[PDB]
Amino acid sequence: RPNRLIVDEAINEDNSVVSLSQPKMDELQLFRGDTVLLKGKKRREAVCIVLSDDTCSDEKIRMNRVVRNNLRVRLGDVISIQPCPDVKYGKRIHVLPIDDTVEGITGNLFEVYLKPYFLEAYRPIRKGDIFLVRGGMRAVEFKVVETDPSPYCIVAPDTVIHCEGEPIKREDEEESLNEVGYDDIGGCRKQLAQIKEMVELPLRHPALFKAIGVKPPRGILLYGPPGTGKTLIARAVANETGAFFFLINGPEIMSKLAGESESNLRKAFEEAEKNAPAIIFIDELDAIAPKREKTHGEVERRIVSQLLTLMDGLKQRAHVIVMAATNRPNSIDPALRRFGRFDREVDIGIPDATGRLEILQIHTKNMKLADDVDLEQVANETHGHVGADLAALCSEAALQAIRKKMDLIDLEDETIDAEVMNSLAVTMDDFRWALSQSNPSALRETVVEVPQVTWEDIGGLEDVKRELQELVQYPVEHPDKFLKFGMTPSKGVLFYGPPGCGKTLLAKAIANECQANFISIKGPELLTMWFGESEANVREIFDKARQAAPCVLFFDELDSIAKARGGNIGDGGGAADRVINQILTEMDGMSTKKNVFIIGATNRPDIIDPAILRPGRLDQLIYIPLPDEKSRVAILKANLRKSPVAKDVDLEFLAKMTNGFSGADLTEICQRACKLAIRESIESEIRRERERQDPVPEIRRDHFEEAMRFARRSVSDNDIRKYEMFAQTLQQSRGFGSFRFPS
Amino acid sequence: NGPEIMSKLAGESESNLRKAFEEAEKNAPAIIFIDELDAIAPKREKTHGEVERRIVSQLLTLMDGLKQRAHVIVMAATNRPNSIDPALRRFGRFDREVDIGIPDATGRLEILQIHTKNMKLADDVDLEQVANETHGHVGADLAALCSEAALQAIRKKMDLIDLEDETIDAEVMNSLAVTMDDFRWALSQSNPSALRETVVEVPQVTWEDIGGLEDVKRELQELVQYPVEHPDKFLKFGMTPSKGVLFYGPPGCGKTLLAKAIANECQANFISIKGPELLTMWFGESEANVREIFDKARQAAPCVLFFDELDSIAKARGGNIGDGGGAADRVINQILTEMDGMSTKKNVFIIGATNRPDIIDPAILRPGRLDQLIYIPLPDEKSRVAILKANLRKSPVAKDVDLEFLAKMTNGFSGADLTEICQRACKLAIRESIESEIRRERERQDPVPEIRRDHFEEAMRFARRSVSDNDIRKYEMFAQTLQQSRGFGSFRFPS
Ligand SMILES: CN1CCC(NC(=O)OCC#Cc2c(F)cc(OCc3nnc(S[C@H]4C=CCCC4)n3-c3cccnc3)cc2F)CC1
Ligand SMILES: CN1CCC(NC(=O)OCC#Cc2c(F)cc(OCc3nnc(S[C@H]4C=CCCC4)n3-c3cccnc3)cc2F)CC1
Ligand SMILES: Nc1ncnc2c1ncn2[C@@H]1O[C@H](COP(=O)(O)OP(=O)(O)O)[C@@H](O)[C@H]1O
Ligand SMILES: Nc1ncnc2c1ncn2[C@@H]1O[C@H](COP(=O)(O)OP(=O)(O)O)[C@@H](O)[C@H]1O
Ligand SMILES: Nc1ncnc2c1ncn2[C@@H]1O[C@H](COP(=O)(O)OP(=O)(O)O)[C@@H](O)[C@H]1O
Repeated sequence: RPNRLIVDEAINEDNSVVSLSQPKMDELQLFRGDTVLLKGKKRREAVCIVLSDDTCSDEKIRMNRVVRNNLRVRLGDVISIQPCPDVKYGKRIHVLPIDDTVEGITGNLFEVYLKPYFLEAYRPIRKGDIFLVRGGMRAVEFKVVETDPSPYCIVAPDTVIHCEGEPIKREDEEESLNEVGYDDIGGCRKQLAQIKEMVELPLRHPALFKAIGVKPPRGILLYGPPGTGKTLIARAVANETGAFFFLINGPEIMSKLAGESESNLRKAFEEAEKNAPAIIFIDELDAIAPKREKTHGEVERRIVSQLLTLMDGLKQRAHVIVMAATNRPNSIDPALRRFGRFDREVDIGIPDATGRLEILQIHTKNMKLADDVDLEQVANETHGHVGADLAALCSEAALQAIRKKMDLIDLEDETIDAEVMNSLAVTMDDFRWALSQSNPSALRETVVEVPQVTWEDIGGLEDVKRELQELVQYPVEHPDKFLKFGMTPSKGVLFYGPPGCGKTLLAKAIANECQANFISIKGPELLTMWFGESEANVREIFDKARQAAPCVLFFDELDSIAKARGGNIGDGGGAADRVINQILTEMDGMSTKKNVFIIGATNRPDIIDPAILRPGRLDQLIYIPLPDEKSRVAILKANLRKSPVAKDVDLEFLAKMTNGFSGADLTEICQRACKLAIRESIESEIRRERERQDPVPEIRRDHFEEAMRFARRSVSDNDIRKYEMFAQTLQQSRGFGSFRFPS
Repeated sequence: NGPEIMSKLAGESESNLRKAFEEAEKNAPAIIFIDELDAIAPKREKTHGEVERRIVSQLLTLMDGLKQRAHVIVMAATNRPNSIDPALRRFGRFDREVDIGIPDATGRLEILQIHTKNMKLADDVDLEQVANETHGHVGADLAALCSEAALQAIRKKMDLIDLEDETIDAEVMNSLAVTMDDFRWALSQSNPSALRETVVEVPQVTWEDIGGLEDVKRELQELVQYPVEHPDKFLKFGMTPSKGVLFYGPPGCGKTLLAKAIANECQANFISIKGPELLTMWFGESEANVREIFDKARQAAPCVLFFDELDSIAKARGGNIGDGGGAADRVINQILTEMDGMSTKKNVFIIGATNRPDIIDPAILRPGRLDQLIYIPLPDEKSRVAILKANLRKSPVAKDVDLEFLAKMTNGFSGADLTEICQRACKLAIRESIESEIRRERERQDPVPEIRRDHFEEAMRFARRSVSDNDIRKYEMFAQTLQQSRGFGSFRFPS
């Protein structure tokens, strides 16, 4: 039937709202705000309000867990839409707390949860349907029980809502909504999409491999630092097939004396498959099956080497998936990751500045987060916090709001009523304290990110941005033309230009335009590998890129080692280096990998191994010049955009003065102006406090006059001419001007 | 198959292993595959338990018992040979090792063609393109890829047919045209985490891709191909032909291409050890890795080793001072030590390429080692025409490009520089073609199907001679140092 679509992940946390592709709406005979009735796979029906997001395809309709398992429809299945509303808003509608969600809760939970969720929204309700409302640090779901016999009803002023109490819990047909799903993972939407695409076919349709000859993914190996959310992701995926997955987590297996483990492990495989498709999560495979190279007892060696043989047995059929988990892949015995034994590794990795924001929003979603929580600010403030840490933080703050409210309410247990738990407005002061307490001791390792900088933050460089758009973006949006001519485009760039001029910013902005996984390897990170004589770590770095593709590597200060030598003498690399040589060795390898882009930035382009400028390696050198007057205007505007500035600052003059400022120097002028602005503003707020014992709400033209006096050109003209000299060495003309193939 | 044997508690394995030998021979000739012998019989040097030592050392005694008769074969398997206890590879105990090795650019194409053979591979699958695209994919990965593509064609068709199992009919499975877009996605997903190690290959380059060098190709045909197709004449005179060459010549002039083409003409297993690969061994103070490299050649024969930038270490020293090798080096010295050993191996040919022939251990030019120095000169005008034609052969070029003039300009371009001119012409061609396809898209909101004489006019303006005349004369000076004449001109044994 054409009145059907496929359910997909929600765009918003609110329930009762369903997104439809705007082109699909009219053909579906639905309009901008109509009531979208829904008929699920089972003999189960519900209703929602229409919405639209242009990212939705005509195939997809977005429904979150509150609506999906209300139709008993797993994610990715067919939902039928049957619009036919009545005009009779519900009368005497009713609901109960017949659920385990209200364990220990006291007070009039009806007043705090149900009444605002109903009257503030005036949303459509249908009897028999479970609905989740979050607040008071609890997610409480109730099963409607009366709506009048109408197929749908909308709560309104004449809807005299009702409530009653009973002890009966949810039915077997109802999903345990207190446990995770797809919407409970925020930091790794890319890897989550990879995993769900990778295992939607075996698990949703295990027969769909049973019959055809393709061999399904028999083993997935999630990995990433502990607390990254690996077990969360596996549990979220398995909550579509949670018949027997849960009992089969295997971190305890390795620790039962001798064969008691080997027996247990067997049973773990034996019982997981016994009913429905099932996921067998080998939690902390790093411990059960470590590299045999570093074992000192045959009993543990036999444990690991009969993990493999129980793995191989599952190659016969598709309904079972062995989703392992580990801190890093090279800590496990390579006897795994064979064809059929954990064939597909997946790096969950630490969340980025926007992944942590999504994690914080996911965890806070049941807390009354107040009206001053700058989530975006803490998300950048909490760099390095791996996954579960943002979960601890979101509790450390919440508790900081309880322990500072539990003095007012002197109760000895939370038989304190839910209404005052709803009053726990967890202000940003509490989160400020919690961050000060929180420690990112899970890990802080080379971080792969989708940087949030964009062209509007790269003032000037009008030519270079075009020259990089036609270099990173043309070969990935018209590869037909690159095959038609056999070009083999350049998988490399070297930004040579004065330091502090916008090379790293350009690389981040490029990675952002393509929405690619930027991986910055700063100067100290390379120089440390050279110092420790541990150039082998480079093999790890590039490997991360090989896993993070589509990536944009970036070796900031790629000439760091050559500068830290002088480039003239040394037993070692002469002109070359340990780590630069390893970088060449790995660039040659990754020249195959079409997805990853490699960028380097050299503020000393003459002093650097010329072997890196060879074709295939960072071949396309791009000059990043000192900004000219107009580009200096652009840079000043870019840096002042994020700060309040009086409406009479003459920036076109502030650019004229800066005869040759690098971009960093103009940023430093902006920062000196800000510092002098807080000086002049603090020294008038404290003056006001003394008076009582917004002076200036913005920086002004006055403050720049003392901000500029601390200014430089961070590159002498003897360096500007050094880069011009390197350009003319690498501009490569030799009097072919006016050359023409004669007619 | 015996991968499970090592993991059954104590004697339960030792009994099982015996039964494995006992029952394999019971009917007809039978192969006994000791899967992952790396694990069952590791080097006893790195064991910490007597029971595992006894497992490995009663693998040997069950091996020996099979020397009595021929019908049973014990085909072991291992990641690498030196990880197994040398108690194996004795006479009669795994006497014959065989390196399957990673597939080459045409091996991977054959693997892909084998695995795709049941998939409706559509009409736009550039198998040859993915075969080069998928470098480093070891065997079964191309099998996973060939599934990742196929599934990418199912999961994008299973929306149309909303069935819950493949009781979907075979007819619409035949309609799963796995387009090259699906394989493009699958390659982006696929990871060659099996291994990426020094790759032995039969290169697909040939003479037609080596523009010019008409003299050098003959001089190498009579040097690598005469001693292997007329060895009667080399024994008849007792010549002991040269198992070595050093290509000294300006960098980026066609030395590695010549070596690959030579290996291809003989259909030999080329093994390139690039400059960074030697320089890495010298940095890590792990010259012992060279013993591995040459060993690969000893297993991959008929081979053509190739030490690109054989003077890499000397350049990375300056060749004047150092505690270390003075004029010599760690890794160059190890290379000499192994060249002396491999001078026995008749099948393998050893080639080196030096763009800095003066700064390199002269001990490597000794007879038996890379003795026959061959000069790889900068292309002359006709050879530049040849190089330009060779590089533009694979790309569409308008039928009015005046290549015999584009050669005249490039008074001293190396081969790499002319290839860079070709690549700049291509880059400006996509620029001018993309900027008219997007223009067409804006119009509706094949401009030029080929590069043209127009684009080379902006492609050439970014050109070099990558060697100054002070380097051309440096190589001429090294040649006259190694041309070795001293006025025996007109010398004649008088009648
Ligand atoms: C003249 N002689 C003739 C014969 C022979 N020539 C031939 O016949 O070969 C044909 C080809 C090709 C081709 C390509 F080489 C790259 C492509 O695009 C992939 C891509 N995907 N993402 C990226 S980067 C991007 C990913 C997003 C996040 C950041 C980075 N790239 C990409 C981009 C830039 C450079 N490299 C790869 C497509 C092709 F079709 C040799 C020369
Ligand atoms: C003047 N005093 C008199 C007495 C004494 N002299 C004497 O009596 O010795 C006689 C001899 C010989 C001989 C030989 F020395 C090499 C041969 O061919 C093997 C071969 N097979 N493949 C190759 S390379 C090719 C394999 C294909 C893939 C790539 C590489 N080669 C080969 C080719 C070039 C150089 N070396 C070996 C045959 C012979 F008969 C000492 C001097
Ligand atoms: N990417 C993420 N998105 C949402 N929650 C996360 C994420 N990563 C970690 N968490 C939080 O961490 C906890 C899961 O930790 P767990 O998976 O048990 O440890 P590990 O990740 O090491 O297996 C959950 O409470 C979850 O809310
Ligand atoms: N072109 C530019 N436009 C705007 N800001 C710039 C520009 N170039 C540099 N900056 C400023 O300099 C800093 C980044 O310097 P960076 O580009 O990393 O220098 P380098 O790459 O030479 O180390 C940022 O704070 C940014 O505000
Ligand atoms: N004689 C030649 N004929 C055709 N192409 C050549 C020639 N010499 C070099 N090239 C080009 O140069 C590249 C190979 O350079 P290479 O021979 O490896 O230089 P080097 O051996 O000095 O490193 C190829 O892209 C090839 O197109």
